[PDB]
Amino acid sequence: GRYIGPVCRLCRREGVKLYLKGERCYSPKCAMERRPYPPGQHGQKRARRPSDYAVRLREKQKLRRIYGISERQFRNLFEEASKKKGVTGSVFLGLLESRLDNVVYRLGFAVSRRQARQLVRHGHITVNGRRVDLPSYRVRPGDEIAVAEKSRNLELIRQNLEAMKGRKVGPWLSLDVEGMKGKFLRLPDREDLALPVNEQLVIEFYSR
Amino acid sequence: PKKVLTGVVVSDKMQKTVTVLVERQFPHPLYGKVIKRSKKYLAHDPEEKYKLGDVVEIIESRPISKRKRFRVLRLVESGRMDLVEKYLIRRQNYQSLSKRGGKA
Amino acid sequence: PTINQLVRKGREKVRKKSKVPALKGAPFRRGVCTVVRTVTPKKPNSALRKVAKVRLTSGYEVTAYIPGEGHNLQEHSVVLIRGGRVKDLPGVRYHIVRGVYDAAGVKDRKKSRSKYGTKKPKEA
Amino acid sequence: MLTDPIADMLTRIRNATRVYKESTDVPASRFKEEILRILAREGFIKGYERVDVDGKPYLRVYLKYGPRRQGPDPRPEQVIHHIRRISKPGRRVYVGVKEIPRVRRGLGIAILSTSKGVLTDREARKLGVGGELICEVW
Amino acid sequence: MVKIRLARFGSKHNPHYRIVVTDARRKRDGKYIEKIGYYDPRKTTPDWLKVDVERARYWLSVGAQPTDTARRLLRQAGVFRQE
RNA sequence: UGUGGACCCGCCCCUUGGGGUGUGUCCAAAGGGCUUUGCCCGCUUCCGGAUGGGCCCGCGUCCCAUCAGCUAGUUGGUGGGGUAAUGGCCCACCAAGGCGACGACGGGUAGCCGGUCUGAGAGGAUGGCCGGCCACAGGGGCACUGAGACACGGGCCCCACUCCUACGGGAGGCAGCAGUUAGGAAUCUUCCGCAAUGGGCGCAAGCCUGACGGAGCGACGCCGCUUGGAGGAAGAAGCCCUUCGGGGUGUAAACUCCUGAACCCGGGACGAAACCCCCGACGAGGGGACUGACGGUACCGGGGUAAUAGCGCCGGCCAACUCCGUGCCAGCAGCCGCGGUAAUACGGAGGGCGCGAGCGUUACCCGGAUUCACUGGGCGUAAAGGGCGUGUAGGCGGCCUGGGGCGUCCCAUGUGAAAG
Ligand SMILES: [Mg+2]
Ligand SMILES: [Mg+2]
Ligand SMILES: [Mg+2]
Ligand SMILES: [Mg+2]
Ligand SMILES: [Mg+2]
Ligand SMILES: [Mg+2]
Ligand SMILES: [Mg+2]
Ligand SMILES: [Mg+2]
Ligand SMILES: [Mg+2]
Ligand SMILES: [Mg+2]
Ligand SMILES: [Mg+2]
Ligand SMILES: [Mg+2]
Ligand SMILES: [Mg+2]
Ligand SMILES: [Mg+2]
Ligand SMILES: [Mg+2]
Ligand SMILES: [Mg+2]
Ligand SMILES: [Mg+2]
Ligand SMILES: [Mg+2]
Ligand SMILES: [Mg+2]
Ligand SMILES: [Mg+2]
Ligand SMILES: [Mg+2]
Ligand SMILES: [Mg+2]
Ligand SMILES: [Mg+2]
Ligand SMILES: [Mg+2]
Ligand SMILES: [Mg+2]
Ligand SMILES: [Mg+2]
Ligand SMILES: [Mg+2]
Ligand SMILES: [Mg+2]
Ligand SMILES: [Mg+2]
Ligand SMILES: [Mg+2]
Ligand SMILES: [Mg+2]
Ligand SMILES: [Mg+2]
Ligand SMILES: [Mg+2]
Ligand SMILES: [Mg+2]
Ligand SMILES: [Mg+2]
Ligand SMILES: [Mg+2]
Ligand SMILES: [Mg+2]
Ligand SMILES: [Mg+2]
Ligand SMILES: [Mg+2]
Ligand SMILES: [Mg+2]
Ligand SMILES: [Mg+2]
Ligand SMILES: [Mg+2]
Ligand SMILES: [Mg+2]
Ligand SMILES: [Mg+2]
Ligand SMILES: [Mg+2]
Ligand SMILES: [Zn+2]
Repeated sequence: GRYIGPVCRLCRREGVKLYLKGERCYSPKCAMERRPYPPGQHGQKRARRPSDYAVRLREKQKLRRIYGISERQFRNLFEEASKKKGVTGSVFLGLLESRLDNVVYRLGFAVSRRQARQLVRHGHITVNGRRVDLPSYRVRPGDEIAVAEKSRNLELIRQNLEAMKGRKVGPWLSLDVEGMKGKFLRLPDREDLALPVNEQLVIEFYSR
Repeated sequence: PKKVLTGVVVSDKMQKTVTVLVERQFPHPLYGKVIKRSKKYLAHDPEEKYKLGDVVEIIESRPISKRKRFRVLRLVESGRMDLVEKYLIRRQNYQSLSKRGGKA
Repeated sequence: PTINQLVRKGREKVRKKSKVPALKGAPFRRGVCTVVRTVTPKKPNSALRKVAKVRLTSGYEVTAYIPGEGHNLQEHSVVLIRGGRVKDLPGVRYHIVRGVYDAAGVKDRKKSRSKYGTKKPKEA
Repeated sequence: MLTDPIADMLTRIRNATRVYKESTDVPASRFKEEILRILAREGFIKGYERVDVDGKPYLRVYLKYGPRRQGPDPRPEQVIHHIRRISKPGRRVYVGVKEIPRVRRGLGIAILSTSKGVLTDREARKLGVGGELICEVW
Repeated sequence: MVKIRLARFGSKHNPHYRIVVTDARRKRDGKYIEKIGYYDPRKTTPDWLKVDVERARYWLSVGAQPTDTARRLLRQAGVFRQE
């Protein structure tokens, strides 16, 4: 996807499991289980009081690495949510969470966002039954995100919606496991998102 | 509308023309306090009717010369050389401010 | 001061003095070395600092500093300068850009290469 | 000769309260009077009165403070914590009805003279007038 | 004279004209006297021509000359329909 | 010929030279084409409109007072000249005026604006794309033609420069599109097309259009996009630490499977329907024909390859520490400061942090800076009270009543183009 590179070293640096790869991050094999310290030479040395500044940085990265967005892409989203009418912390999440790449992830078409970013740039995904090959396309509510008629059975998407039989999908999305349809019902509310991140801190960082 | 200003004749020294002094209060842009400020208009008096110290309304009008683009409309208040003397001392002081000084 | 005072005089806007008369405003200016010298630093620092009296296209004879491990400048080297105090050498206010014109990129550098202007070393 | 008599009164008051007097005389004028009327309505002063200190007319203003407090320094809380002249001579300050101050989010007044009389910030807002912002009190 | 004509207002490969009344001597995209309609020749949205036949007719009544397409567009939004 | 219009005088209303009116005088015209008595295109005069302009005025518009006095067409008057029209615009005669500390005069700098950047705001900075106005066309003057010019690709003259020259005499003017050269840190193709939009002439057919629509070049900017995705060890090798037990790079790699930028193949646009022609009347309305530079591009479909990663930073401010090397040297450095033999500050390495087709540097503007303070500062000792008075202008001004309504406040209304 974007970023590109060792990912679990990030899981490790933020000290929280971030689940940047679907399967395996549920196995006893994500490094955070039985290797949960920061990466590199000084991983296991004790820490120092991270500055006020330091805290806000990581808290941002934690969010921003969770979605695999860049930062000029991320900053723009936050800047817009800032100007936007309403509470800027929660709204920001809603904008992040409205990205097609992540909506595809949420509907369990892909096992993770990195993989979901592929499924999109490769046009396996329809929005309102018309191919959208843009991972950062904004899904408004009402829109219907499907798997593309002539994609509808690769070894990957078959096996991937196979697991989606009997799993629950977020309150703000309805999914159809059969026709591989799925809907964006409402901009997710802050509470809906169980994000391992204090989005407030993030706002402090950008107002330095 | 042709602008009408009201002021005080401080000159008879020309033929068919009087000099009117027109003040204007207004609050200052930055600092807010209300400042005076005033400008002399050469006004057209064809009858040599108005005299030194008359208070006159003046009216925007078609050019009569360089400098002259106002004609004297009505008489407002008759004689009062207080405003004139005021204006007269103002100009007299200029005698002092230069390179020299003494008894003006 | 009184409001009336601020009415009579006013406040007085300030004025910026350029820490670098590289004229034209310009971000860089070309010149020719007329002296490659060495200078003793100050206050609590001793060493031998590389410097070059440079005659600028801006009609200015200014002394510019020569960053890097070592240089190759001679008393007729055409050189491009760029502004920057050398804290120690007082009266040295611009740097020579390294890797432009006669001055050559610092050899065998691996770290901060864009400053010092030395190409990415090859590998296969 | 007092240069600004509205301010001398706003002050006389401020000085009195700060040492917890009972009351205080300010020389009389309809305008000063017109103001104190408001201070009373909004409860910053118990009242005013037209006493007469030796031949010439004053306004006895009676002050109102808090209750006694516990701790080192019992001195009660002022009811008039703050009272300042906004428009002064040689810098007059007029506001239109659109830009009348919201004083302390309204836990305090601003007193302005208008062509409809001496009114508070909320009084002029209803009546729909601006005027000459005289002082804030809060 | 004074013209009814099109002024260019879209972007590269994305043209939208404004049907405007202007002295014929302005640059085509310069200060005009009055806009009286618009025109998307690509028919990208269902509303791709709009006029206001009253002003359209007003101007005509004082001999603004339409161009060979302004007249064309005008016609189509029934400016000249007299029945 | 006089519909009418101009002018002198008189009367009427109006009120500056507006509108009527009566004598007197004065002023018109152009022809062409036809599917030829009947229309099409022109012409003349007058009134009205639309658009576009001239001129005049109130207010606003940077720095220097180490520029304090300035002016003789100067300031006004009468008469004339001139103009489309006011006017010392110009001229003759007369009067002695006009401007200045509210900054005249001079000097410096500068196209102005809508806007742009910044700022919580008030402010500060700017006027680059785009749009409006202005001014200019090698430098300086000048008029002619005309509805309009004192005229970029019109004329005249003087000047400087280049080129032709038979020695007398001529020819030029890219601040139009490209392009060359010079200067500079630095700034593009001597491209395609009139298909669209717009302009000039033409009854039209059409012609002209370096306006314009496009393409080209440059990471210069913004946005979008890729360099893969899922699995994958108690965890290769190399490189680096180490208390010699180990720890790190690291699920990273390999490898398994999956998708399929690039690339190939086929379909292939939108922008264009008017002018024209036919029916109807040359009108309304209906019918038909022509036309695409961009471009076989965009978009669609079939096929299909695991496929570029840099750059800066890691003493504090400030996110990120370890070894070696060097020895007040070599060097770093935005400010504080590092280096004098155990350097997390220099150089390399491993590792880490931050951004990522970019990352840094330099330059400049606003910010933080309430650090010119209106909002929003100070002056006993930090910088700052004049050596003291007298007093000019100016600023400020006790209590009561009444008039006006200049400031101030309120309502309605016009204006505040587009773009932003
Ligand atoms: Mg360095
Ligand atoms: Mg007649
Ligand atoms: Mg008359
Ligand atoms: Mg008449
Ligand atoms: Mg007659
Ligand atoms: Mg005749
Ligand atoms: Mg004929
Ligand atoms: Mg007109
Ligand atoms: Mg004379
Ligand atoms: Mg005359
Ligand atoms: Mg004199
Ligand atoms: Mg200039
Ligand atoms: Mg500020
Ligand atoms: Mg411009
Ligand atoms: Mg030239
Ligand atoms: Mg030319
Ligand atoms: Mg030529
Ligand atoms: Mg050069
Ligand atoms: Mg054309
Ligand atoms: Mg055309
Ligand atoms: Mg992988
Ligand atoms: Mg395959
Ligand atoms: Mg496929
Ligand atoms: Mg044609
Ligand atoms: Mg017919
Ligand atoms: Mg038709
Ligand atoms: Mg690979
Ligand atoms: Mg740190
Ligand atoms: Mg050495
Ligand atoms: Mg700097
Ligand atoms: Mg060492
Ligand atoms: Mg040591
Ligand atoms: Mg180090
Ligand atoms: Mg450092
Ligand atoms: Mg400031
Ligand atoms: Mg201070
Ligand atoms: Mg002192
Ligand atoms: Mg003293
Ligand atoms: Mg002293
Ligand atoms: Mg006095
Ligand atoms: Mg008073
Ligand atoms: Mg007074
Ligand atoms: Mg009264
Ligand atoms: Mg009033
Ligand atoms: Mg606008
Ligand atoms: Zn993980």
